[PDB]
Amino acid sequence: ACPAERSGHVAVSDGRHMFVWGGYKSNQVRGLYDFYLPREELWIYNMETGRWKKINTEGDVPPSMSGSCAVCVDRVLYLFGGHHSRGNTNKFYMLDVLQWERIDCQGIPPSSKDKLGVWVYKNKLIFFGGYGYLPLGTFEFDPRGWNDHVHILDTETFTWSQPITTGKAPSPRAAHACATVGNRGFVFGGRRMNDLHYLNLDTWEWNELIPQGICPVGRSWHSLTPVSSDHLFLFGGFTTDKQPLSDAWTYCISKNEWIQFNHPYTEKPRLWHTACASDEGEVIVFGGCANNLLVHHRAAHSNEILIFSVQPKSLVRLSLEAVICFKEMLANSWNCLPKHLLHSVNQRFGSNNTSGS
Amino acid sequence: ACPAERSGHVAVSDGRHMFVWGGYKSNDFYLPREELWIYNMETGRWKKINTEGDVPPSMSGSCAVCVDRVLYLFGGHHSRGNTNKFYMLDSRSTDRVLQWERIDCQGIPPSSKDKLGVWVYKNKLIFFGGYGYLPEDKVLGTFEFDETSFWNSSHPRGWNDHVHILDTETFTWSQPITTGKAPSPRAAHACATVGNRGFVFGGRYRDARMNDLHYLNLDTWEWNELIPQGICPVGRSWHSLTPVSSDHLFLFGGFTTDKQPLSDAWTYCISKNEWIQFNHPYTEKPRLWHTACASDEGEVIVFGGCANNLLVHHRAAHSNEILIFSVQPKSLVRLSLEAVICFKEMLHSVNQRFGSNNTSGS
Amino acid sequence: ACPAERSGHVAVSDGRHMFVWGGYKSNDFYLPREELWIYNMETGRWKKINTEGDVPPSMSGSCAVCVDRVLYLFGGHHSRGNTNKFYMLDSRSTDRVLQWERIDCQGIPPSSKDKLGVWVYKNKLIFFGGYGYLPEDKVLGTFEFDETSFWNSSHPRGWNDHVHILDTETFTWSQPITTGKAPSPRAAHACATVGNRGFVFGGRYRDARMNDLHYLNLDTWEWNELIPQGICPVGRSWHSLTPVSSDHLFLFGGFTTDKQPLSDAWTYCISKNEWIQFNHPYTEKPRLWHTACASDEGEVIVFGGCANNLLVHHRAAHSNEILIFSVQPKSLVRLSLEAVICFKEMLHSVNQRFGSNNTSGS
Amino acid sequence: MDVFLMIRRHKTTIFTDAKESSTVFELKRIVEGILKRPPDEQRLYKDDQLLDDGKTLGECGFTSQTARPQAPATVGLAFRFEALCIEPFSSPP
Amino acid sequence: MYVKLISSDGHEFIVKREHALTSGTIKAMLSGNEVNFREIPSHVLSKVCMYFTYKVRYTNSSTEIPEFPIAPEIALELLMAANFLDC
Repeated sequence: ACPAERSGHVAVSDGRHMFVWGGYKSNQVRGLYDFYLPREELWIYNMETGRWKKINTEGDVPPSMSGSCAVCVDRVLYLFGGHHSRGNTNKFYMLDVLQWERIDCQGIPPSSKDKLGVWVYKNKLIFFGGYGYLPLGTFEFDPRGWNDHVHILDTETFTWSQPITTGKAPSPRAAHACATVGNRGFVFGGRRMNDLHYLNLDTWEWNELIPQGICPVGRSWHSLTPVSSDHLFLFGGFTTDKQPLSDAWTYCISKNEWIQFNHPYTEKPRLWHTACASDEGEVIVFGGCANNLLVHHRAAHSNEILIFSVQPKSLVRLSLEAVICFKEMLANSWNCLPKHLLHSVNQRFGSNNTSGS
Repeated sequence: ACPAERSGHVAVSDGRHMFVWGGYKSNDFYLPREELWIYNMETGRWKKINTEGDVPPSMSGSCAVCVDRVLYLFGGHHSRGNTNKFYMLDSRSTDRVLQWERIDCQGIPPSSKDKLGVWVYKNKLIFFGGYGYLPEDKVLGTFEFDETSFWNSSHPRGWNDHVHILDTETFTWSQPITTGKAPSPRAAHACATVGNRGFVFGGRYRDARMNDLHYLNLDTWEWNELIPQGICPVGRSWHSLTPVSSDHLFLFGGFTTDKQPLSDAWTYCISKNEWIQFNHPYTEKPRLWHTACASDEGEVIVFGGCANNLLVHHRAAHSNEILIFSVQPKSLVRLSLEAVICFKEMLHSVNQRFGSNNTSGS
Repeated sequence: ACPAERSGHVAVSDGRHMFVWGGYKSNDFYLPREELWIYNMETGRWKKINTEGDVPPSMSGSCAVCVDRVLYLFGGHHSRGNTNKFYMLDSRSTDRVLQWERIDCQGIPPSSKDKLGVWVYKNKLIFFGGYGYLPEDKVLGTFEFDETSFWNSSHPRGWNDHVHILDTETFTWSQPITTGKAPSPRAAHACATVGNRGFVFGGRYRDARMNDLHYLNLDTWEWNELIPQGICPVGRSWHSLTPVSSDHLFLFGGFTTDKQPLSDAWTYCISKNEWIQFNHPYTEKPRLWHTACASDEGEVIVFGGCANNLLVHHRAAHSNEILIFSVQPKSLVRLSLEAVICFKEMLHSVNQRFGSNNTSGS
Repeated sequence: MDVFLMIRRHKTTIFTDAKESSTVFELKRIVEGILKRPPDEQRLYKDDQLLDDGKTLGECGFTSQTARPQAPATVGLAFRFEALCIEPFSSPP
Repeated sequence: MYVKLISSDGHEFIVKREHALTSGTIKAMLSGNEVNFREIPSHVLSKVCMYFTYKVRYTNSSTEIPEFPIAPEIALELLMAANFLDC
């Protein structure tokens, strides 16, 4: 009914369903090997109801890995990179009994990385940063090291391409956060850094943005998800002093300023957690750790769901929750139901003729 | 010629002719609204007649009756949701195109719903149960929301246990004051009338299909539950229940709680209050959301329905096969009629004979 | 770097290093014959070494042992059928490319077969059972044709209960005269040696996998069947059985008669003659046709194998994961070694530490 | 701080916001820009009470804690002279 | 700029055009002013207009979003109206 606690997993979203795969957990007894959760399973969380469904996947199943990068385009999962018991990986997997598909793309694939970020444009997948072995851009060493590559993959024809960078690219880093708002591909934090950059996905030009005023503390293993066309949402992180973070920020894009966001989860800091935006103005974050991750035997991996109410809910959702609340009372009531209204709605959404049987 | 495969259709009969309308089939698709299909139960041949006037929308789950060759249609689910409209089609007309008439009945009609049952008593149609929206009026009975419809449907729906009387003389709705424990709200149940007793069996409610047997006394309006001693057919919905005598009800097909299609047939003896399983050659042809009509020659004619779990729509195995259950001895004229037709090479009713000889012409 | 996923491979160890060779994986495909994979059990890191000379063909189901750092390989199934050839690889060599040596042994070798077991007693390798062709020589024991191979294989095959002795001093085959009821012919069974007792558990014979436990006394050559009182692990084949003490055998994984993969672990106490189930974190990672090797630090290291029914080859979930079962208390040096490695940010064996830090570099 | 109001004539309801420091006359200018009637022909009420042109909304009894977007306050409107009249909304039955 | 939404019983609701765009249905009907609702009564449409001002005010708001009260006796009407209006 609930996935095992994990960190370093991937969570993708279509607006109403959240897909969770991979990650790793700490064993009960202290040891020197991490426990990677089974490759065979994929967890789906319904953001309207709050329950989980576990489906086992066959086919070209990718190995159990952590720190991978995933994206959900038209309910089609794209997975690249990560880290397993043998080392880093540069293999690219896709997933629409569901079957994983290992695709041999044209062009030159990137190196084996993890803790990177990704952007989604019209039909291109744009990956940035990471950490891994030696193979455009730079590659600073720590045998692995931080990354600057901006590899691009076309989903229409499956060709690995790299863009011509105009402007100052950001520094090598991993465990950064990426968010997409229109043609802007945002980066923030990592290494714990505090810089804020965006890349124009249309002109392929790097830009540096310097917010004015109070700014979030430099962090790693944070989450950055857009909550509007002019707002980004940052939660959690990992300071330079390694202090876990339970604070949330809202970054206005047009005004280029930062505002703190209040929430009832100040007692539950998270790092290496995933975050997904719902269609009801919420940010759903799952997994991550509350303790210090560097000490693996003392890690406290979480399987909880934290819901931030960033935007007001729709009138449909508000009314439906009122109906759900007053279920018994309304079952003994009656109300008018104009046919033209009902037919207009059922024209848009359809009506199932087999229900109730 | 050949009616297309369908489930959720209606089928009514006068004992000689079966009238078939509506239903749906996978490519979802509702069958043409203006087509009326007549199955001649003696000759086993189909005939199509087009209709006009206030033609109802194409629907599944409608409730239909044939009283004195008049077709009455209530409820159902068209492509834009459930309805509570009432239609009449007089099959006694000599028009080349029969004229549907939508009747604006007096009184307060039932809620918009489908997948219900109906009993035909003296000058009244008595409707029970169903699935659909909340009532738009004060109504005697119980409505219960389907909790799965809040997040998966464009508007919440649920089951009811309502009893509504439509008086065919004046076309006026009313509701009787009933006594005793009414059956729980349900849909996809089966109704059968024997005299002043309106039997209801099975159906789906909340979670899990049922196999309880109730009857409403249509004179005293007193609900009664029958607890037969001995074996009973398993709980089901989308089954058919047809009277085959003044003392016997015939049950076929349906859908278990575990979503298994059913091909079992049972007979319930009203006086003895017991079930007996019926042996038949259709063990490999399960049916659900089919229709069943009783013939004047001791046969139950089953049409339409689905062989498998139709809740998966793209894999639904809709059918247009005719399933004939011989539950009473035929008349000697009919038996001798079949004998003469069986030997046409060795020797008007014999002339028409049957249709679709798969052996002829070799 | 990273050995590819495989089933049907061989894995042998000296308590510190695990040697991995052969196996197969789906695209069928046998892994490169010249690759020898060495897994360092202290550091948890893999190393690849290439081989030369009389390199055996790539095979699954071969039988391998490590005696005094010498690798001995018998039997197996390459792409052209079963074999009975015997190979030796001396891991103590300083060659950059180790030289395989195929030994022409004296005496009559066993039949061509795979999926068998072996016990290591004083200066002898004792092989038991397997699946393959009819023997090419007179042999003590029983062979039984697999009736499913007559119409589905290019040549009939079957199971045997043969016992063969390979004396490592002179490389001469022989067969002991045994007493008592030998176990039935079988393949995919598991063998474990404790002193002069060669235990054999499970396997497949005719139809249905088994859970019988036998041991052959390697001094008296007297077969014995152990009937433990109480619960026992379910019947299986393709399981692993590893001694973890002078009195305990460790059993993991396998394949039920109903083709279900297994993730259960059991310990058999030789003196008490009873089984106890072992709690472990790999309940969601069943393995079959895997290998298991005992470590000098009280661990059983499981490698390779398949998570599901690999009899369907295109859907076989072959693995290269390492599964570590802690079955005995570790040494304080090893425990203190792990503690120091666990805190490198707070403070040669500590320097090498482990590999593949998923957290480092963030 | 803003106050959210409903300006209601017979069957016309205006949804608008203003500052409590703003005056009644400024509100009449807002109504002028919508209903095309100058302030000298309007008449604003607080549920029974005439609103002076010079008084501010906060001085009239409107507080930002009682005129919220989800529950806007009600201001009556009368045009010139006429009696204040606000026809009620429909009923659930 | 303001727009006028007219209920079935003849009430005229004048709201800000930006607020009315909260409903996708109203946004499509205005795109190219008045909008007529022959099947939405005033006791429902007035509640919808209150949601308009509530939704716009608390969109991208630093302070916590308050609860929107919905009386049970109008919940089903409001849900159908909201689905029709797409807000």
